[PDB]
Amino acid sequence: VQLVQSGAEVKKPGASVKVSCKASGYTFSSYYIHWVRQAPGQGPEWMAIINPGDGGASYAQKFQGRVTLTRDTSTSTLYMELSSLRSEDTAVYYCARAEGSSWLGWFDPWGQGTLVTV
Amino acid sequence: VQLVQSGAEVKKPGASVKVSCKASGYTFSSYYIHWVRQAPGQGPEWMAIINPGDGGASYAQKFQGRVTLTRDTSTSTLYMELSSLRSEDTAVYYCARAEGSSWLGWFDPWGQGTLVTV
Amino acid sequence: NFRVQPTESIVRFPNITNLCPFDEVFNATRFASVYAWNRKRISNCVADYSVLYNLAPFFTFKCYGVSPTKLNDLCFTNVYADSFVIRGDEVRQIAPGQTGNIADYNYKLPDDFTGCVIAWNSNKLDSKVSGNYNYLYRLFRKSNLKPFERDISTEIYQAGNKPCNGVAGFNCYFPLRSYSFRPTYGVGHQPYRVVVLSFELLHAPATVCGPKKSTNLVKNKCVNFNFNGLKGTGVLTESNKKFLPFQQFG
Amino acid sequence: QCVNLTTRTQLPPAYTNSFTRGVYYPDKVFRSSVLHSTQDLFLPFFSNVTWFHVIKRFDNPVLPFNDGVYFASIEKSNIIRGWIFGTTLDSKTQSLLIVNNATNVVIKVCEFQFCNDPFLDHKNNKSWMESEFRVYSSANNCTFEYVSQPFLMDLEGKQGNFKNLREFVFKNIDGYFKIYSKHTPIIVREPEDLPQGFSALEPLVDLPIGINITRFQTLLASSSGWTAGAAAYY
Amino acid sequence: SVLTQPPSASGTPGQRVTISCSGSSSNIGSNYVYWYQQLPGTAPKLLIYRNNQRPSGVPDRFSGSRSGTSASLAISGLRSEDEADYYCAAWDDGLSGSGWVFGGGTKLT
Amino acid sequence: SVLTQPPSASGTPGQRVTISCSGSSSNIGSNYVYWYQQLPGTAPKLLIYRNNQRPSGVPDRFSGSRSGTSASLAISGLRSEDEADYYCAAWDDGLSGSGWVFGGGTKLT
Ligand SMILES: *[C@@H]1O[C@H](CO)[C@@H](O)[C@H](O)[C@H]1NC(C)=O
Ligand SMILES: *[C@@H]1O[C@H](CO)[C@@H](O)[C@H](O)[C@H]1NC(C)=O
Ligand SMILES: *[C@@H]1O[C@H](CO)[C@@H](O)[C@H](O)[C@H]1NC(C)=O
Ligand SMILES: *[C@@H]1O[C@H](CO)[C@@H](O)[C@H](O)[C@H]1NC(C)=O
Repeated sequence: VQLVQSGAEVKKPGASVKVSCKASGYTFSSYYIHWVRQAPGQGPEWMAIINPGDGGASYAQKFQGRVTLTRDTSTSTLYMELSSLRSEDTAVYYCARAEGSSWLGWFDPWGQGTLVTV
Repeated sequence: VQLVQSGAEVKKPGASVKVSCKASGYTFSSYYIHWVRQAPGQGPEWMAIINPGDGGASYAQKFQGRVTLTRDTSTSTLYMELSSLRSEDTAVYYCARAEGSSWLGWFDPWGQGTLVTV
Repeated sequence: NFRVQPTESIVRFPNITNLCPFDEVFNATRFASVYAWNRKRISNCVADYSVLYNLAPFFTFKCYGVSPTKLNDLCFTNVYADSFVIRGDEVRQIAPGQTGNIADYNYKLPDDFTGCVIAWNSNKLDSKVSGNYNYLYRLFRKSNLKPFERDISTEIYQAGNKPCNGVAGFNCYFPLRSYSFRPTYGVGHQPYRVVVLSFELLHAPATVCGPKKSTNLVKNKCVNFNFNGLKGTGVLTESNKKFLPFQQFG
Repeated sequence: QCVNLTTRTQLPPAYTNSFTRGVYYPDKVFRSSVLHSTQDLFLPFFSNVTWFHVIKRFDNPVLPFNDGVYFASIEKSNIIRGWIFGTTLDSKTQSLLIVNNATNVVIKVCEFQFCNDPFLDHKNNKSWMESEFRVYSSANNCTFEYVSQPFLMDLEGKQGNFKNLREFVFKNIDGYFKIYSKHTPIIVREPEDLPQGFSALEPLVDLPIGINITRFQTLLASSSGWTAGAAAYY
Repeated sequence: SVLTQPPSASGTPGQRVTISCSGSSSNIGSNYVYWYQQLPGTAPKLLIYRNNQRPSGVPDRFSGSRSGTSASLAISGLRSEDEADYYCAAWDDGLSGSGWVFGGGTKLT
Repeated sequence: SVLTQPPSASGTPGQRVTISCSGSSSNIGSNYVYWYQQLPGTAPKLLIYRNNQRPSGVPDRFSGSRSGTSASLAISGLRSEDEADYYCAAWDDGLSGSGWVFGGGTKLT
């Protein structure tokens, strides 16, 4: 009934950084998953919305194609593999939960986030 | 028609001094009084404005709170009190008449002044 | 076919030469407080808003609906003269869309506001050495007011959930607060006299405007110089026909 | 303040044919020694018009206003001072006024502390005097104010040989309020019906209020014993 | 569009101020708004649904509303504990991208 | 502002010498300027009024006028009594304090 993140550190720019958080609690096939990035000293930017099961994905304009996400059901892991890291890509990621079979509405509580710096 | 001053001696550091200069001639209750101090190696700076009667004074930013000002009509003595006297404040204090109920204008001739040293 | 073309040219409607009493609502000695702002629907005379460069520190001169270059040429209808005395820091939040302690509880502007505001320094004029505790503003109220609304009531604010009536004390605060104005205060804290205009080109027929231009008199010439007026060309001569006092044209 | 004068009653008003009255100058664009046709609001020829008479007779009736009204007050005593163009008069909607007392010609179109029937006339009965003077404690919502030349009025009054004849035309078009008048102080006859004759009406004033009015009154200027002069209006 | 926000929100303990997000057309007047408060050192927490009801339960001293293309939140009974950063989130539906856009940044003092 | 003045004004008797006080914005442009003469051993005196006339009586050889954001004083006919120093005074209307910031300090030989 909670989500915890994974540990990481500083990486070289222009490389691939693996980020993940687990998922547990209620049933899995009928609850959408949100991920959102937040920069310190500013407002957060919305990252992605994911449908489990078939693993449907959608991405924003500023991150279309330059970021890759994967998902699974039995192991219940949610991966991104960041590439092309700038000084803009130093922020904290959060993985979330949605209403279920709908991407409009209130946001269920996030995790503890993952900080990434270059 | 002339302004006379008082006397002062060497004072202990970090103390309070009091200067009162008697004024004769023009109207005591309808003339502002400018208080200045003259130091060797520098020029004179304004530090207090005296409105007779209620004693409503508008001190500068560097002279607010540290200066106690009292104006009356019966005794006709303009009380000025300075706190936290150091070696920097050793100067000759002058009290002068003004236009009266108006700040902007020329300056009346000054008194002989009272020298304070620490 | 040949034809003669006119030389100096204009058309003849403007004939005005009217007096316009002003510079007393703009350069007065006594002015209204923050919440005591009064309305003068000015419909008296020409009211030239362009000849205002005698006073140098007119730092607030921006206008949104109209430009100052094309201000005194068109006609407005029911302009409002609203004057109040505030600090210099509150001048920047008079513009619509701003937020502050005066933009929600004392006097607020609509988002479709027509007109602009004129402000200037008045510290030497409005600041005594003992202070001028006569211009006062209200900070506490039950709810935010509508734009163009005046509040006069001085009832004790019930900030807390304790029953008090009349007598102040704990959680019962006085809403009206007097300004502490001194001549030694810095920029933005001095008393600044503020005047704002609201042209409001709606509803009624237009009443307040004036071009007030003039030209010369050159009899019997193929020109059109005509007091900068209403359309129509030709030549101008002397005619001996008689008009009644209310007659204009022929 | 409000007074319960009450005594609301109605009388049958006499009807008299108005022959050729109410012809005024249409526009301020002119011409000489010609004939021209205008499609405007006029008083139709040989029509009929009510006749209200003042004797122990009181009359300030309710009169409906629609697209301009023509008045013809024939009188020597000059009781009539103005007209109130108000439909509610409870200080929520704007009402007109024509009151200029002695020398000040200020006209204030405003909402005062006026009741349903705020009288403005007489004093010690028959004499001509101010409307309880102080009529409002303070101004709350005032709209329009305008001072003009004082109208031709005669002090006190005289009964018989009604010299004064005030013809008025009131119009309200697209917010503009237009007043037309031909003041002819020359008649020595019996009052009776309308006099036979023709006379144009020049404009005097136009006022840009911007409101519409459909209801108006008149401002004729103790319990036992009433003495008043004779008057008539149309 | 961009969801302009005031840089800060002044306040004193024991009074009421309003914090507002001003947006463009088809961003606030079209879809609902979401208010968020970021306590220092903690994960952010939801505080309101669409501004007609409380999600689980909060004292009613905080009131949210919409006006035209803007949203507002009036707060009263201010404490030193509640000094935090306030954010607003909305569905944008703009040209070339329709993500969950956020506001600017404000600080409560 | 600071109202800088040259430290000394070297000159000879019978020669006209000009002293210049450099001001800033909103000090010389709108505010009136005063020239004061400090005498050794006695009280300072009102040397001159606003730059058109004399305080009580002086020859017109003492000249003083402002220009731009600065002020100047030309003194000729120097004698032994004229050996003194001068100061420039102007209203300040500055940020956080509106007292009387005077000029610097000169020296006449
Ligand atoms: C007039 O009579 C009504 C009927 O009761 C009453 O309510 C009202 O107060 C009266 N007004 C005056 C002024 O007598
Ligand atoms: C017109 O006036 C006559 C009086 O001459 C009257 O008998 C008739 O009823 C009036 N007609 C209308 C419609 O009022
Ligand atoms: C006319 O107005 C003046 C205003 O100066 C006033 O003094 C005078 O009493 C007024 N006269 C009246 C109301 O009859
Ligand atoms: C005449 O005026 C006086 C003034 O107080 C008044 O008391 C009296 O009732 C009046 N008489 C008549 C008949 O109006």
